Amino acid sequence: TFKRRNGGRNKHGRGHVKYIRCSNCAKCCPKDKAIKRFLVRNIVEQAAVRDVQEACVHDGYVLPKLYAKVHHCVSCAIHAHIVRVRSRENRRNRE
Amino acid sequence: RALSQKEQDIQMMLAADVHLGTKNCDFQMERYAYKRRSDGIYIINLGKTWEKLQLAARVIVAIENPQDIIVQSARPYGQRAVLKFAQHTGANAIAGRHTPGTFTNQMQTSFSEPRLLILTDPRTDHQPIKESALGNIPTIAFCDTDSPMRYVDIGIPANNKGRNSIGCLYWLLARMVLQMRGTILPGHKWDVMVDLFFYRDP
Amino acid sequence: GRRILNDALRTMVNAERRGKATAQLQPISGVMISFLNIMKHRGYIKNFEVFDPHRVGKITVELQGRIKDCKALTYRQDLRATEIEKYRTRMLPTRQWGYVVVTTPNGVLDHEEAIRQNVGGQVLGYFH
Amino acid sequence: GRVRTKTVKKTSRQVIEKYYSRMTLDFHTNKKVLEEVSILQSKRLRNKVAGFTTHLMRRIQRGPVRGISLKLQEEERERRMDFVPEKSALEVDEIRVDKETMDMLAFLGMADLPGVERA
Amino acid sequence: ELEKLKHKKKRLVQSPNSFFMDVKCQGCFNITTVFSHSQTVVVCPGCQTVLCQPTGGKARLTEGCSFRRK
Amino acid sequence: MQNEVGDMVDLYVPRKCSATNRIITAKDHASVQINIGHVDENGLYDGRFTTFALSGFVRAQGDADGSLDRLWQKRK
Amino acid sequence: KWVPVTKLGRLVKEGRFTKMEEIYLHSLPVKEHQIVETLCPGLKDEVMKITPVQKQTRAGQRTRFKAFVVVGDSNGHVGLGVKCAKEVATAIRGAIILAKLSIVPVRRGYWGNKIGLPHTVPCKVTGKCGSVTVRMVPAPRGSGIVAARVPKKVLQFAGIDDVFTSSRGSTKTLGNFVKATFDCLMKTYGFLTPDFWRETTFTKAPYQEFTDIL
RNA sequence: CUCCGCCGGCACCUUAUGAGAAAUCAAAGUCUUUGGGUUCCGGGGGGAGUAUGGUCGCAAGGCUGAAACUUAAAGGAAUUGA
Ligand SMILES: [Mg+2]
Ligand SMILES: [Mg+2]
Ligand SMILES: [Mg+2]
Ligand SMILES: [Mg+2]
Ligand SMILES: [Mg+2]
Ligand SMILES: [Mg+2]
Ligand SMILES: [Mg+2]
Ligand SMILES: [Zn+2]
Repeated sequence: TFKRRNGGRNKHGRGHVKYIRCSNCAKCCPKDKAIKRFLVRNIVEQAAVRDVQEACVHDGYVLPKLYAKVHHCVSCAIHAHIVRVRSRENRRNRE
Repeated sequence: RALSQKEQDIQMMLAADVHLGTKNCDFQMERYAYKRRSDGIYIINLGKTWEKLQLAARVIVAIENPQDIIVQSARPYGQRAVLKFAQHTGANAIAGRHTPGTFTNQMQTSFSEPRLLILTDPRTDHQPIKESALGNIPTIAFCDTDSPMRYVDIGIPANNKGRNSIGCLYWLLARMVLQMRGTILPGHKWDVMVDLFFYRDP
Repeated sequence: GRRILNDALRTMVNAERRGKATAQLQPISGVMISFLNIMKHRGYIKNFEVFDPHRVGKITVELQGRIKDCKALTYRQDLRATEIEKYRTRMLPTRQWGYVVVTTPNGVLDHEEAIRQNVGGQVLGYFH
Repeated sequence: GRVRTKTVKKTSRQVIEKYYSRMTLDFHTNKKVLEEVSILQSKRLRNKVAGFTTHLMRRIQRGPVRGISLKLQEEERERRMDFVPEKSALEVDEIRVDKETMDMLAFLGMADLPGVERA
Repeated sequence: ELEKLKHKKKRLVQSPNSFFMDVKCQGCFNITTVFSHSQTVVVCPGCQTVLCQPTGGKARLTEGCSFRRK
Repeated sequence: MQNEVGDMVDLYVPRKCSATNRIITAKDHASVQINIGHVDENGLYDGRFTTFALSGFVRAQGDADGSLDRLWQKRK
Repeated sequence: KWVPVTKLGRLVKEGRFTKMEEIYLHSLPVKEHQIVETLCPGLKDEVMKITPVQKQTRAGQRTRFKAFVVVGDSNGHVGLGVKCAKEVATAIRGAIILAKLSIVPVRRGYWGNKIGLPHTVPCKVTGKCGSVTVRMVPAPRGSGIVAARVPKKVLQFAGIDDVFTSSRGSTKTLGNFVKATFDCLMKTYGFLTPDFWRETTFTKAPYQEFTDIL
């Protein structure tokens, strides 16, 4: 049986897509198949923002954010709850 | 001279924003759109709306026992319409949710064998449409320019998504039914006002 | 990649099965027109028109709603006046109606006129 | 867990429908009234049905409610549902349209139509 | 009719979309016959002005050069 | 259809769809038969109507509306 | 008794319907079996197969019996009913009532010459259910029914006398074999033959003739 | 950048009037109502891509490719349970 119509990856009109290394285990997974998330997270969470905001010398200092684009293989993404097993019908939902 | 009945209906339907469609057009509803504006919304040929209203009226009037007609609206704006339409023409209104099995389940207490079925909108009243195809029931529907036309025989093209349009269309169907039945004599004097058909928001 | 009288007849079956009233055949020929004449004379299509812009041609056919299936026997076999019977048993729904079209040195004609005029030929198609 | 089951809830509504006038908002008098109109097989069933009817009356006296059909409010929601204004708010005098609307009206031959003008 | 929107070869009777036009510059009011999809840089014999430009579609006329379909 | 001795041996010659000429079978429950009434003069209705039959094929394509529209435009 | 629950049932109880062909002409859904049992006096039923089906559960396997019942007067009406129940007798009873509800007309024809009473199928006809396809071809008179036991019983209840049958697929699946045969019979009336070319003169539907009574 | 249209691509969404054992498929449709043209290729599971002969390769190996014997199922899709 064929689980998905796209074969589990986003490849049409190509023959080959370069792979990437999983951020957790370093497994080689093609770029169009890996689970890619762009995380824009703060330098410190809100319980500890103010005791740094009061220790800023400059007025108007904005604490940077860290930006990282994290790839996961299917196994690590499933195990880390980034993606979940869905039902047959809700598998088709790309939203 | 004065205005003919067709001209007066055109005036009223144009006042009730019946002519004003939606952004999209179903291809089977394309035989009724006149043109599309820079807004993106289509304008409906009201002359063809009136012609279909005549055809629908002549189909409705030929029913020897009006209690064999079921009128129906799943939307909240079409309750008060389909009730008064049923009360002046003598048909059977059912407003709100439709109970699946009303037309195909004989052992249901809510079970009817309608000779005709009228629908505010093919999109929201899709359950009675599907149930009709199992009971040889012809159907008349008010179809916007995005209405699916599967299993609908007579479609009146109109904006069915507005408060004044639904009321004025049902008022105007009722008027022709009464005229052809002869209860309204020749001469436009009919005393029931179109404000009866718009719904009331508590 | 073209061998017409298959595209024409199959376009007609598809159009008739969808209930269309007009069908358009892009590449025409005398063979197609001669076939369509048999169709009309036996009653299965309405009148049709040749539109010549210049080229191979073009025709539009008026469908009467009474044809059920019309197809070609490509690989046109050689067909003598004695094995007409067995082709029509293999290919027609009954002994009562349906026609097999054969090209013969006496023109293109149906199998019954072929029996009467006692000529064989090569099979082109059928319709019923 | 004090969820009332089907029998109590059904009987509560169905006794609200039959006698709205003779019930009231006190539990105890409602107990007595419910003892004077229906045949129940336990005191606990009566106390439970009367308890569910008393706050059903509190919310009825508050506003509207589901399936129970009270007569004094089904006609009052009809007496004002066949309600008419002084004259019809849909008027054909000032009905302004945009280019393509008079374009279609010229298509039909009703190019001159009393009360139509551009935006 | 909506054939004018259809493809050049998919009409009931096939027809071209191009035209020959009578073009007129400013410094020499003679009239030159040129083809809507030129493919060549063309100069009028008298005035020696560059007259149109080859593109991927219809040729681009130069500044202030009237033309008439004909 | 007809026996060779003149007799008619079929039972129940079926109706045919007025748009596509397909047969409306006994078990085709998506077909309908419309009777549209004739308005003549004062009163504007007597028991005079013209009848059109539509099979489940047409009704399921959606083309019932266009077909009915075009079949009502016949003048008498 | 009956006390019918449908307009057709009422009209049949008052006796304003004599055969089933005025219900066939209008494609009406027949929802009560008594409508058949009045309009068809001599309808014969027969059980063709009883099949046990099972569903697996934690406690064990729950068995149910499915019955296949062909009914028909041998004069051009057949019906097929299938019913699953916990007990063979009630499965059979439900299968009879469903088979009566499913009664369909079958048109008969002549192989070569229109002498006498019609004996074969009019023309080549096919039917499919699942993987099973059944073909029925006109046969000369007196040639018998060349078919396996299942389609032979179905055709016998149809009143067809001579026919050449061919089949393909898993005919050992009796369910699909019998339903393919029934489906083949039911579409003998859906083929457009030149004797059906005559334009139709429509008749008022039974809901519309008997308007005043209802 | 916005709107409309026509060719040509990679695809996608909704739907049977279709097909299919189904999963599914707008081509896997236009098939017992079976025929547009053409090339390759299958015939229960194993034995076995094995033995042997030929051929190509430095080699690893590639292509071509059996038989004896054995066996009543192996297998596909879907359902209910565990
Ligand atoms: Mg798996
Ligand atoms: Mg490419
Ligand atoms: Mg690769
Ligand atoms: Mg494109
Ligand atoms: Mg074999
Ligand atoms: Mg083998
Ligand atoms: Mg499996
Ligand atoms: Zn990983």
